[PDB]
Amino acid sequence: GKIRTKTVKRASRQVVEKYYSKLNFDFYQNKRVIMDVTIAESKKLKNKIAGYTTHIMKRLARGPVRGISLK
Amino acid sequence: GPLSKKRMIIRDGVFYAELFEFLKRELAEEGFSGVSYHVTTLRTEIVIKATKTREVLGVNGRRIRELTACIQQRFNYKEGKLQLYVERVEVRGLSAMAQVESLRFKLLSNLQVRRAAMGIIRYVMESGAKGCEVTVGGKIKGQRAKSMTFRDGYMIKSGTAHKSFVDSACRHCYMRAGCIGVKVKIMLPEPLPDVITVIEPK
Amino acid sequence: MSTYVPKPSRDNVYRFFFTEGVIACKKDRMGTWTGTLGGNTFTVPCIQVMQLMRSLKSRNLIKEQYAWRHYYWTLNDEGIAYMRSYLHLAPSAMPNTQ
Amino acid sequence: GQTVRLTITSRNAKAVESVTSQLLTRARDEKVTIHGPVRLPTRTLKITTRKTPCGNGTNTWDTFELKIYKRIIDLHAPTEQVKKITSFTMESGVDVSITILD
Amino acid sequence: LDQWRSRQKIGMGKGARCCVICSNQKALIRKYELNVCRQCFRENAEHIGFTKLR
RNA sequence: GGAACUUUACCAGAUCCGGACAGGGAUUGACAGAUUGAGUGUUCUUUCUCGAUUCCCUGAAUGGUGGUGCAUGGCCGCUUAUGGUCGGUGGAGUGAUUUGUUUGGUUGAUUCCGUCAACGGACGAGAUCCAAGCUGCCCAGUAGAAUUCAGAAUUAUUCGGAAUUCUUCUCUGCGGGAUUCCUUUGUAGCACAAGGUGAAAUUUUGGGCAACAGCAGGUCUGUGAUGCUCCUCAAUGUUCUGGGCGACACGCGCACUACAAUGUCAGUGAGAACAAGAACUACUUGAUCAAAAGAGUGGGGAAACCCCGGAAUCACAUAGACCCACUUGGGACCGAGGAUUGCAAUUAUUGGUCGCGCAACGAGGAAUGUCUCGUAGGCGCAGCUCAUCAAACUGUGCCGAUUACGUCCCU
Ligand SMILES: [Mg+2]
Ligand SMILES: [Mg+2]
Ligand SMILES: [Mg+2]
Ligand SMILES: [Mg+2]
Ligand SMILES: [Mg+2]
Ligand SMILES: [Mg+2]
Ligand SMILES: [Mg+2]
Ligand code: NA
Ligand code: NA
Ligand code: NA
Ligand SMILES: [Zn+2]
Repeated sequence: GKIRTKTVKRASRQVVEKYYSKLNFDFYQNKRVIMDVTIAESKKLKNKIAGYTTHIMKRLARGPVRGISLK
Repeated sequence: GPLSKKRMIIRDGVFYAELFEFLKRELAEEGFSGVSYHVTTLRTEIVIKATKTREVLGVNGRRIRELTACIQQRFNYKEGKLQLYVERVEVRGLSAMAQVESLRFKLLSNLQVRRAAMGIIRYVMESGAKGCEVTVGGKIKGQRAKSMTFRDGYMIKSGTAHKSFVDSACRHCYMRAGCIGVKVKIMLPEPLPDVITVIEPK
Repeated sequence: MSTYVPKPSRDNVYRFFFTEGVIACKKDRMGTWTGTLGGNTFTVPCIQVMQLMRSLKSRNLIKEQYAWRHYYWTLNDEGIAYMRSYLHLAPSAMPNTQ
Repeated sequence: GQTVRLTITSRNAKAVESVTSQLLTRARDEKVTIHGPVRLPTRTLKITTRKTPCGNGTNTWDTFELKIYKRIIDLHAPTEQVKKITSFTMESGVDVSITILD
Repeated sequence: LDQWRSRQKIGMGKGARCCVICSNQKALIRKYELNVCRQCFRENAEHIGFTKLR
C-alpha cells in the first residue's frame, strides 16, 4: 500500500512501549517478535504493524517521538 | 445403478430445504429456531430447536408424533427408521427467529409500535447482546407506507464476516388493512477481523 | 376428472385416516394417492381425496397445512369422535395411544 | 488377501479432513498397511441468474457456487477388520462408501 | 369426458414441468435436475448449499 | 420473452363445476341413429345400468396474468461510485440552528500529519472473503517419470510383454511469501520519484460485500406474500378444437455477413481450456462392389468411458489454380429430389445434393459508442434455453498490438 491507517498506527505504538528492549532496526526479526506478542487473524495486518514499528525505532534513535512515552 | 456425486449432494440439499420450510410453518408460534439431522446406519434422527419445548412435545408427545408421521409419509421412510428429538435453545434473547415472533405477538395484539419495539431492544441488550436493530415498515399509519427503525449499540454492515457476527429474521404480519413486514438484526458478541490486542508483558 | 366418490373408496380413506392419524397428498390433479392398510395398497385419485377433505374441514373436523406443493391433513378431537361413530370403533388413532 | 477402498465425500471442507484424519489413527492402531489418502480434484458447481424479479433497470447477475471434496484410502485387511475401523460417529454431511478392489 | 385434460396428459413440452415450490412453469432451472423457479432459487440457495462467493 | 400444440394472458366456437357448507329408486353413466368441426350421451329418439355419492332454490364459499405498484410486503434499479453519515456532554445564539466535521500539506479515500472551544464515540472507507500468479508438508493401481531384461523396424536411433524403483511435471487441506523492506533525489511530520531485492513493487492483479437519506422509479405475470375491488354456472373460473402473438416494397435501437490479393479455392502439418452426461453422453465396426445426411450391430462411463479431449485463428521450400474484374469477391432471393425430431412441420423446425447468383454492396454525410497490458481487436469451444432450432446471454482458452501515463478546454 501507500498510507497507513489508525488501526495500524495505534496498535504499532503499544508494541513499542510494552516491548522496547526486544526490538531493533531490522524488519524481519521484529516481525517474528511481534507475531508472538499480539493476536490478530490476518497476516497482512501484522506485516504493516512490524513495518511501522521499525520506522518508529529509527526515529527514537535520533530524538523523542510525539505520542510515545517509554517512561 | 447408484446416483452420481453431483446428484447425491444436490438431492440431499433439497431435502433439508423442504424440511426447514415444513417445520417453519408448524412450529412458528412455538418459536422454531433451526433443525439439524444426522443419518446413521440404523435410523435418521432429527433434532429441533425451540424455546417452547413443552408445547412442541404435546401430551405424551402427541404433537411430536403427529409431526413424526407427516414426515414419514411424505418421504416414504420405512417404519422405525425415523426419529425426532427436541432440544431447548440456550438464551432466547440472542435468536432473532424467536424475538421476531415475540414482536409479532405484540403487534397482532393491541400494542403500541414504539412500546413494542422498545421491549425487544431492551431485552436483547439486557440479555447480553453486542448490537441490536429493529425495523418495522409498511402502512404503519395512514394510507401512505412508512419505515420506522430503532438502532442501539454497534453493528457491522460490510464485508464477508458480517454473515457470522450478525443474525437476522423476517416475517409478514397480516393486519386488518394491508401488510406489515418486520425485521430484527442482532449482533452476536473468532475475533473481529480488524481488532488487534497486545499481550501485557511479565 | 370426477369428484364422484364411491362409498367403498370413501371408507377406505377414512380407515387409513383414523389408523395413521394423518394424510399427506401432493397437490396434483392428474395423479393417484396410495396407502398401505394391512398390505392393501388401495389407490384413490388425488382429486377425490382433495374433495373428501374439503368437506371435513368446512365442518370444523380437521386441521390443515400446506408447504412445497404438499398438503397435510390432521383430524381434530371433534373429528376423532365423528370417525368413531362412522366406523363403529373405540380406539385412539395411533400417534395418540402410545 | 483383499483390498478395500473407502470413499469420503462431503460439501464441507473441515468435516472431510476431520473424518479422514480419524480413520488414519484408527487404522494404525489395528496395524494395517495404508495406501493414501489421495486428494482428488474438487468439482465446482455453478449457477448464475438475474437478480431482478421483473426485468428492469440494469441487467445484473449473481453467481452461486458449490464445492465437493473427495478422498480415498486403500486398506489391506479382511472385512471384519474394516468393520471395526470405520465404526464410529462421523459428523453429519460426510458419507463413506466401502468398495472391495479386484 | 374422455377429452378432459387430454393435452396435458401427454406430459411433453414447456407446460409439463412445474417448480417444486411455486408450482409455476416459467423460467425453470433444470441444471443438475433442480426444477426450481429463478426467483425461488435466490431465496433458498443458502439452505440448498450454494453461496455467493465471487 | 430462441411462443408450431402447452406456455397464453388475445380472437371464433363447444364443454366441466373445480358453488364447500347450511336451510327447504335422488342420481351417475352407456350401444345404435340423428345434431355436430368431433367413430365428442354435448343434446334429442330408444332402451339399459349404477345406487344416496349428487341433483333444484337461496344464502354463502371457492377461483380468476381480472383492476389499482399513487393502498402495501419483499426484492431489484438509480441518485452514487463517489467519500460520505452521525450521537453525548460542553461553548455561542431569544430562536430556527451552529461547533466538533477548518485552515494548510498528503492519499483513490472525512486516509494520515500539524493547528485549533473542544473532548470523547459510532457506521461507511480500510480490514474481512473468493480466484490467479511463486513456494512447504501430504499423496496416487482414477496423475506421471526414469531404468533394466524379452520382443519388432531402418541401415546408434525409433515402436508396442515382464519388472523394479521414484516424485521434476499433475492432484490439494492447512501453511509460507511483500512490508514502502533497502539506497538515493526533491525536499521542506505525513509522504513522493527513480533504482535494488525479488515469482510478484504499490490498494500486487481481478471480483464479492458495502453507510445515512430519497424516487409517488419497476414489479399485484413468479410465489400457498396481501388491503380494497370486479365477474361468478352456456363464468373474467376450467378444459378441448382452430387461429394469432411471425401480418407490411414505413421509421428507429442492438447484432451477423461483406465489399477481396495482409485474398478466395484445393491439399498437408502442429496443436487448448472451462464444462456436461441416464447412472442420457459417447467409441468402434457395419452400411461400402460406390454421394452426402442417414439407418443398423456389439460394447464403455464420471482425474478410470468419451480422451494421448486431433478447435479455429496459424504454418507450409505446396516449385498447386485464380490476376484487379461486381471476377473463382459476396451469398440474398427462389426451383426440384430426399432424410430426420414430433401426437401434429400447410406461414417452411432443422440438416444434406444439384441449380439460380444479372440482389445490393468497390470502405460508407451530419452525427456517435467502448477502451490503458495478456488489455483492444481477431478466433473458435462448452453451459443455459432444449423432443427439434443460437446471428443471444453466461463462462473458457488461442494469436496479440498502436497511443498516453496529462489536463480542466467539452460533459
Ligand atoms: Mg420456435
Ligand atoms: Mg389453445
Ligand atoms: Mg394469481
Ligand atoms: Mg413505486
Ligand atoms: Mg447543546
Ligand atoms: Mg490469410
Ligand atoms: Mg434472449
Ligand atoms: Na455541521
Ligand atoms: Na409511478
Ligand atoms: Na459519450
Ligand atoms: Zn417457483
